[PDB]
Order: sequence, then structure tokens, then C-alpha cells
Amino acid sequence: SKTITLYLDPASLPALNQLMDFTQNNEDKTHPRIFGLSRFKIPDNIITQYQNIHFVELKDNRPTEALFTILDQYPGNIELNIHLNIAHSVQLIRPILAYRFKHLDRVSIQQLNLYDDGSMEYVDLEKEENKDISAEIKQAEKQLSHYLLTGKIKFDNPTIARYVWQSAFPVKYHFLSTDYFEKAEFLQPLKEYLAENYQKMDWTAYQQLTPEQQAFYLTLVGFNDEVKQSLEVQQAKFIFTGTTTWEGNTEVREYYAQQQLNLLNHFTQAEGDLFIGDHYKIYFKGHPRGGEINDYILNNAKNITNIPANISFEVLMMTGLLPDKVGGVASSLYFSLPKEKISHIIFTNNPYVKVMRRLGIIDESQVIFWDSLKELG
Ligand SMILES: CC(=O)N[C@@H]1[C@@H](O)[C@@H](F)[C@@](OP(=O)(O)OC[C@H]2O[C@@H](n3ccc(N)nc3=O)[C@H](O)[C@@H]2O)(C(=O)O)O[C@H]1[C@@H](O)[C@H](O)CO
Ligand SMILES: OC[C@H]1O[C@@H](O[C@H]2[C@H](O)[C@@H](O)[C@H](O)O[C@@H]2CO)[C@H](O)[C@@H](O)[C@H]1O
Repeated sequence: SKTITLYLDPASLPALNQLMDFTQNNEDKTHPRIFGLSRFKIPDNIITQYQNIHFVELKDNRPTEALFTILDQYPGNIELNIHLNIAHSVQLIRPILAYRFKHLDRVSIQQLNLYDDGSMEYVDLEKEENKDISAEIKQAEKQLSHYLLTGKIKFDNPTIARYVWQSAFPVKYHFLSTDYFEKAEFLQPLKEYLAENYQKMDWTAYQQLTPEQQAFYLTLVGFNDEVKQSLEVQQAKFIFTGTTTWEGNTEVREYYAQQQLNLLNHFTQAEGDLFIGDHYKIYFKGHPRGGEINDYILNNAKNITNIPANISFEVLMMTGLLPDKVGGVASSLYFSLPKEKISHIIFTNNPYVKVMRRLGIIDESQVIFWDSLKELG
């Protein structure tokens, strides 16, 4: 029996966790690993120190068939330790199961490790508030059984379908927010159902690595000393955080970057509605997929130090380089951001709002919206 480990994720959070897992095991230079990480590129130098390390592309939330050629290379009885992104867990496992059916005799699933895509699971879960959770579960179990037995996907409730994997494999979830599952009364049935198969993402796990591994991890998440240094200055610092849109329409995209830029000013300008004072060193932490959006801020802002968008915000917390204040559009990094560092959360009633509230990330006060801010200048 050989154990192949798969790390798959099209987003950020999962990847950050999966690579942390990988780091914790970097002593084992020859364990068969398959990385399917869209937002992270493992540096060659790290690659050449490992054996039986493969890479697979992701398309439409699923590993391409290149994954099959990989598996083909291991003829013995193999067991799969799969790490997946919760939100797209059903699609991400599709070709794994497909290949499995082509080899029931040899291939088997050892266990699953699922991680939150980000805020989506929570926004999506908030939309299931008036439903019979208990019923929803059983319904989902049965449909997963159908999926596992036919290779066919058909879920009445896609959101709930994400949390019924225990009915088929040994699994452990890692939640961006365990508080949400314990504070949303309407979720009790899912809470209880999940019983002991879950835990909170451990953000202090980097502190437990040996310094060498820490450097190693930092290498994976693309954190360099140059950036490390732009954060060394003893001056009080403020990190404007960016967001983005998935819409292609040039119109909606330009509007986003224009709203964001303007929001940036309400923070930094003295007549801004969100003015935080004038002694802070401003920095920009654009969304990873910011693209033209991130460029806009840098091309029209003044004295601001850019923090490479490909670096996930949670890394500043691990390396203790967190600033005094953070402000911008709502996104997943605020779910794990030390309370006292919150300057203000702006949104683009509203589910995302309800989640922030249930979690106490924001107070009872009037939530601020993108467009309620006057154009400055
Ligand atoms: C509801 C919904 O669909 N939420 C998703 C969420 O499940 C996930 F898909 C993601 O996560 P998102 O919350 O933005 O943030 C996720 C992580 O990405 C890195 N980050 C993000 C912004 C930034 N300015 N600096 C950073 O460094 C951090 O690691 C952070 O914790 C995502 O794109 O990965 O995007 C949002 C979308 O709402 C999109 O943001 C808005 O249309
Ligand atoms: O990148 C991970 C991220 O993808 C989001 O989906 C986007 C996709 O990335 C983009 O290329 C396409 O044009 O639009 C999709 C949304 O309609 C997921 O929603 C998010 O959860 C992550 O998986």
C-alpha cells in the first residue's frame, strides 16, 4: 500500500493551509505528492529536493486528465489522502472518483481534508436559514451516494452537499470560522451532524514550525525580505485592502476600480468620511486576482507602498508584520484579522453583512456601502 497525497485548490485559504501541511512534512523527501494549486507556484529549487512530486492543472474547478497519467505511474495498491476546497469539493474530486472507478481493484480513498474557499461557504450557508437543515442533510447524503455510485452529479442543495462527506469517507474540515457554526441557531442540526469532524484553521501553526521550515513556507507563499523590510519601518502603518469582481464587462470592472480608489481616499484624505489621521504610512494590499483593478490604485494614488497582491494577507500575521490598522472592502482576510486592527469594513438584508454581524466582526451600526460615499475631488 502506497499513499498518494493530493493538494488541490483554485483559491487561497485552502492552498495556504495545504502548503502549511506540506511544510510540516517536508522532512519526508519522497512521499508521492500531487499539487493542484492555481494561485501558488512552488519554486524549482524547492522542487528539485523532492521526489515523486507532481503538478496538475485545474480547469472548471477540476484536475485535468493529466492527473490520470500521474496516477498511472503507481502500479501498486494506492490510497488517496485528498486535500480539497470545500466550496468546490464536489467538482474537485470528480476526476479522482472517475479514475477510481477505472481501478476499484487498486485505488481507494484514504481520507479527505477540506478547507474553506473563503467567505463563500458562509454567505451561501446564510441563504439556507429558512430551510429544514436536518432534511437537507439526509437529502444530500442520498445524492452523494448517487454520485459515488454513478459518477453523476445532481444535488438539490449544493451548499449542504458540501458538508456530507463523512457519510462516505473519513474526513476533517477546517473552518475559517467555527464561531459561525456555533452561533447560527438555524445551523444546529449541521453542527451536531458534523459532530467531531471539524476544527478551526490554526493560524498559529507557523509559529510552531522550526525557523528553517518557516523560511521554507515563506518561500512557498512568495514572502521575500524586500517586502519584509517595507514592513519594518517603525512608523504606524495602515493597509488598504483591495477587492475585485469576476465579471468580464469592462464597465463593471472600471466602476469597481473607481469605487475602490475613491474609498481609498475616504480613508487617507482629511475630508474623507473614513479619515484615520495623517501620521500613518499607507500600503496597498490588492486582491490576488485584482489585475487591472490593482493597477488602477497604484496608477492614481500618491504615497503608498504596494504589498505584492500575490501575497496572502494572513502572512503578515504569521510573520508578525501586521500593521496598526486595516481598512477596505469586505473579504476573507478580515475573518482572521485581530479585532483591534479593524479600521472599517466597506461593502460593495445582505447575507455577507449578516455573516459579519453574526460573527461580531462588525457592530449593530449602519453598514457602509460602496456607493454611499461621495466622489472626492
Ligand atoms: C462570497 C464569495 O464568493 N467570496 C469569495 C471567497 O470564497 C473566495 F473566493 C475569495 O476570497 P477573498 O475573500 O477575497 O479573500 C481570500 C483570501 O485571499 C487573499 N487576499 C484577498 C484580498 C486581498 N485584498 N488580499 C489578500 O491577500 C487572502 O488570503 C484572503 O484571506 C477569493 O477570491 O479567494 O473571493 C471571495 C469573492 O467575494 C470575491 O472576493 C469578491 O467578488
Ligand atoms: O479563483 C478561485 C476562485 O474562483 C471563483 O470563481 C470565478 C473564477 O475564478 C473566474 O476565473 C471566473 O471568470 O468567474 C468565477 C465566478 O463566476 C470562485 O467563485 C471562488 O470561490 C474561488 O474558487
